[PDB]
Amino acid sequence: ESYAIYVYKVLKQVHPDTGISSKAMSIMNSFVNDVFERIAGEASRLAHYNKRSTITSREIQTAVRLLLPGELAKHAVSEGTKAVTKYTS
Amino acid sequence: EHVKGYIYVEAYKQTHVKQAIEGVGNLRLGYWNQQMVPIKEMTDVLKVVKANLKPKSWVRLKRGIYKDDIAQVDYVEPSQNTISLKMIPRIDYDRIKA
Amino acid sequence: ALETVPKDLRHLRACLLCSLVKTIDQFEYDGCDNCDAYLQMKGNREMVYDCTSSSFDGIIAMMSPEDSWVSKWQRVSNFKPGVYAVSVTGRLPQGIVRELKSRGVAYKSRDTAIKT
Amino acid sequence: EAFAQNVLSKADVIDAICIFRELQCLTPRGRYDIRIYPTFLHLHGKTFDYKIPYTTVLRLFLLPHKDQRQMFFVISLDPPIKQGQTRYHFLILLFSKDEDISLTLNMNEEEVEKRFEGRLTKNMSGSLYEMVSRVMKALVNRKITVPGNFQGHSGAQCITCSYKASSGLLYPL
Amino acid sequence: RTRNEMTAEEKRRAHQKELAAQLNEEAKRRLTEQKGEQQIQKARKSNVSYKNPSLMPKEPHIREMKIYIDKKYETVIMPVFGIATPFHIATIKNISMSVEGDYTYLRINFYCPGSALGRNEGNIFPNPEATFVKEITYRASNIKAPGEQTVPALNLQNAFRIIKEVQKRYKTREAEEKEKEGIVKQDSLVINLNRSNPKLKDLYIRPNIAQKRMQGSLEAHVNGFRFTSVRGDKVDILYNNIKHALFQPCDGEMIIVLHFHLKNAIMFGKKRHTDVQFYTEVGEITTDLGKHQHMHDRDDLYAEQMEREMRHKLKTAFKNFIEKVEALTKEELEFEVPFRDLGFNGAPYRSTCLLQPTSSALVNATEWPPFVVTLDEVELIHFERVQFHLKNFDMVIVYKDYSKKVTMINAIPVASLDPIKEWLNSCDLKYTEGVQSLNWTKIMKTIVDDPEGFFEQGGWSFLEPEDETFNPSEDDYEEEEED
Amino acid sequence: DNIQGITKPAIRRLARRGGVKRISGLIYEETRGVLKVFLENVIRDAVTYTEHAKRKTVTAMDVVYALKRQGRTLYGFG
Amino acid sequence: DNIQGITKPAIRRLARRGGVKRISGLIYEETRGVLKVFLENVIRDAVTYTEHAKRKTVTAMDVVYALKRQGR
Amino acid sequence: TELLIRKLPFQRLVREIAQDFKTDLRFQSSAVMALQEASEAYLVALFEDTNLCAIHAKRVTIMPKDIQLARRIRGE
Amino acid sequence: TELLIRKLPFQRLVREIAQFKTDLRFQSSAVMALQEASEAYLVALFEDTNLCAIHAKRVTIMPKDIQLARRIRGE
Ligand SMILES: [Zn+2]
Repeated sequence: ESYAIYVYKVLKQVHPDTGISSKAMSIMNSFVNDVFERIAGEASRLAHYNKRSTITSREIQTAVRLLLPGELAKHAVSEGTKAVTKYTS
Repeated sequence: EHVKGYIYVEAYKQTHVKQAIEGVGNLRLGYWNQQMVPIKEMTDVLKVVKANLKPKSWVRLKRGIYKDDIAQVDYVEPSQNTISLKMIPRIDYDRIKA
Repeated sequence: ALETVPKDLRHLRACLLCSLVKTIDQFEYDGCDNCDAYLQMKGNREMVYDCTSSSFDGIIAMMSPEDSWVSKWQRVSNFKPGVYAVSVTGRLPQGIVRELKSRGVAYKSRDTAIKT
Repeated sequence: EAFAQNVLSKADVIDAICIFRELQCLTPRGRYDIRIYPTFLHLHGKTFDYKIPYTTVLRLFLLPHKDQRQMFFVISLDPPIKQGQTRYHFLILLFSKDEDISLTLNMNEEEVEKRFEGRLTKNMSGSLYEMVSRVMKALVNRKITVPGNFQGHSGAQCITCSYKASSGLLYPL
Repeated sequence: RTRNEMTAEEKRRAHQKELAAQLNEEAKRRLTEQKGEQQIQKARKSNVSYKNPSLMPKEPHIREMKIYIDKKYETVIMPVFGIATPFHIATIKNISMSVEGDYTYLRINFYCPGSALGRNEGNIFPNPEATFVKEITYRASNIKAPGEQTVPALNLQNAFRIIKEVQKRYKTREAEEKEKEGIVKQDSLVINLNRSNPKLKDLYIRPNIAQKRMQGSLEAHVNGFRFTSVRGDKVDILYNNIKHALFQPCDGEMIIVLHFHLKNAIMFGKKRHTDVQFYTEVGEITTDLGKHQHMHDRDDLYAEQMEREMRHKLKTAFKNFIEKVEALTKEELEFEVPFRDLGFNGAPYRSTCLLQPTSSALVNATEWPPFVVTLDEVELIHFERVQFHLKNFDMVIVYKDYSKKVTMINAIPVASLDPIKEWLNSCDLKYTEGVQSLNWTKIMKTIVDDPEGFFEQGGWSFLEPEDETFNPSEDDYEEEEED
Repeated sequence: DNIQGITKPAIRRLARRGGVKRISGLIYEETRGVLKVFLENVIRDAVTYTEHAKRKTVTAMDVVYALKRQGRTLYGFG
Repeated sequence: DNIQGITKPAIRRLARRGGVKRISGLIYEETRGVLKVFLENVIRDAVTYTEHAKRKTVTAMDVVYALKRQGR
Repeated sequence: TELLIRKLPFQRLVREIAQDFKTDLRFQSSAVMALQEASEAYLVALFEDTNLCAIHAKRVTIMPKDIQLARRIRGE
Repeated sequence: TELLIRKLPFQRLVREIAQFKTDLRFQSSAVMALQEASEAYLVALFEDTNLCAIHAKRVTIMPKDIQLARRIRGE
């Protein structure tokens, strides 16, 4: 499987009047999997450091701030905060 | 370092040093006599009067042209090969010698 | 031992803590023997030139500090046998002397000589 | 060939044992041919030339390259060949393992047997470095030193190290 | 949601389109105005030892058949079986001598096809199909004859030395003549009738007048500069000849330099040069520290204070000199301070250095030889090897004068790509991109051969620029599974 | 062997795309050796992952994981 | 301004400990800049870890985690 | 774009090293393509580093010593 | 164990550059670990610099040596 359907949804939402290529979709899926893996590995490291048995939103935020650059990390943190708020709402 | 002629030794009896300084060819002169100093001279031998290498001090010269003159230390060289020195020149600016 | 006895009279320095007089090559290779863990003087000439100082006078053939008035006076009874001195003019930097007291090493002035 | 034939038609030609043409030298640098003589060797260059008697040779060293693709052939000289304001204490040659050769001596079978005591033959073939080593051995009588029982971590027979502001290879003989 | 960062790059692209239009128009105009022009060509002739036998020497060495050398005529006469054959020193390529205890060998190599390696390749022989004498070897016994005068090998040694000397002199004279041919005569230095004349002192010159640098001073004259070494070597550089004046301060450098890029070449130290520099050092070099060590708060920080004071004084003196020269010349010669912030690492002569773009020239003076590119003569720029998996790219500067070689700068960190683009955009220079390295030699040759057809195809615009997709089909519109 | 199959023009083209203007004769053998070492390490890691997954054939996913372990992620084949 | 306070003799000592047989006059500013960059990176990582741990004091453990993250 | 390494020789080398490791193995076409892409990228990066070393050494011709210095400074 | 940089200037520099988040204490052990790491890092950098200099056939390291070392390293 892959996140192709979700990537296509995001693409139609950001630019409803454009397309993509097969190699482009594959590169996007590879990027999604790689970002997921990096964040998950960083979260596992932080959880092992804190001696916790559950990855939390705080752990994910720390992992994001450790991986992504400054402005991009701040924007991602804001998006995740809004998302978790709407979820808990 | 200030004395130059005789050394000292720490021992209980004289026979100890007499038999210990046996065979050496340098101390052969001072071998037939072992002098004993009072107990009051057991602390003045370690006294040094003011080593003597500190920057921004005053030092005299014994060679060159600036003989019997005082000068100031400016930069020490722990390399032990040279050393700076502040001293007003005494030359003639090249107008006397042929 | 044969490692602490000075080899060549030329180029010789002395420490300020225990006043260990040896040769520059010995200080560079082996370094301070009486105080190594709390000095790291071994393994480089840099720390040697930083701590030790060639401004020292006196030579005493220390062989029995446990039983010797010179050692009891000079406060070197808890040191190993060797060739020490009776005066060493110098002082360690603040950063080098504060760590001694922080770890538990009393810093004393070995310059027993007088001034003027 | 025509000029040579015209010259031979009028001259009365009556020499070197073997002539190696163009051998990669590192010290000195450049391509040099080597002519062999019973008592010396002529190192001919495009400009400079040298002549090394066998009496001046001290040792012959055959070493491999770190990458296991080349061979160093070192000749220790004494006195060192002089060139202006420089003296060379070693003659270094570089060969490739895949550089074969087929040599034929300028002597007869019996004469070669009497001279080299059968160590050489009228016609030979094999690796270039092997040929040079065999010839120099049969000529000088000194045995060619070879690497010892040393084998670095990289499997090579030497260690890459610097010296006098220059990288190079150190071989424990 | 997305960051949403905009890009003036579109304004940059529009400005670059305008620059490309103007560039094509101006290039077409200049090439049509040129339409080919006159040329220049000189002559030459081989060397001759003696034009006639009557000019041959008559020496006892020649009589005894000894290798003779005539210096006034620059010829070497050698014995060839009772024949004293001469050869001009130019024919000889080099000579070597060897001693073999019993005998001494003297080898003499001439020039010939195949052996004309180096800067002599252009010296095409008048008949390469003829027979060339490539080597001649003579042998002289080292044994001194019974109570005779000299030794035969002594004659060969003397001959070797004299031939080397004659060859040195001949090559020196030939180099001097070749470098003098083609120099633009400069006006005489109007000696300073003005009594003021600004002056600066303590300056090492590049290139070196002598074998090594010469310390000296500089003085601004009415129509130029006069550089005088401590000995007395005077070098003149007229103002009108100065094409660019650069001032590289010591801010982050070991030398404060004044560089002069001249329109024409000036000859000094028996050599002509196009670039000059007058610098003063403010650096230090040691095994590590001073081979001593003890440096506390009385020499180390004091040394730093002294270094800072010297740097400040030199900067002040250089600024004063610049202002005085400007005020005296009435803005006829303006100095340029390079913008260090807009610099980037490059390798023009294949040496990592920091090129700095002034306000009308891309320069670099700290590293010798200097680099200077006047932006007034730049046709365009091309970035080659600009891909994703390449941390370094190359830049190619094409001059308006197509008869010149394009300037190629290799190895430039990709982080310094957009900055160079913005700098060129401000400079009004058209920059294009290329994924592969092109053969600029062939390109320029073809453009010079067919400029009109070149423009008809498109001019320099040539540098500028199937498969389906996994689309969300019905199989992709499938929903998820139940809980 | 097939290590020599790597054509001299192919190595020259790789170096050109990199940014080398003049190559030496001793470069081709060295480049072949370095490439062989890199491929050997990648195949080692890939075969380890294949034995872990208990698969009969190496896959693009295993190759990508090996490249990631080395430190040179590669997209496209995911 | 403590990047200058870092005693140049200290840099010379760090460099002299191996192979470095001679140094230029500009090595000091270059080494200072490189040390500044490395310290900035390590301290950013450690500060991130500390803010995650909530503590208001950076610890040797946080420094070790930052170093391991950087791969030192 | 295009591949700089010859597909058939590269595939043969991959199969040779795979058989050297463990015989009776099989690789996918996409796997071989990914290996070739990774190898080309690695070689290009190495060539860029070697060109920097040669530039620094004040030369134009790249040398095996430059490649060795590049690999060393990289840490392989 | 061995430290060449003065701990007081090093600590001052750390607190001056740690202004990313003003007001933050650094334990003595934390500062010591940072100093050890910095000393080891600069030591490795100078080793690579010496390699680049030996390559360039110059016994005196120059800033371009360190620049090349860091470039090849990927800093
Ligand atoms: Zn001590």
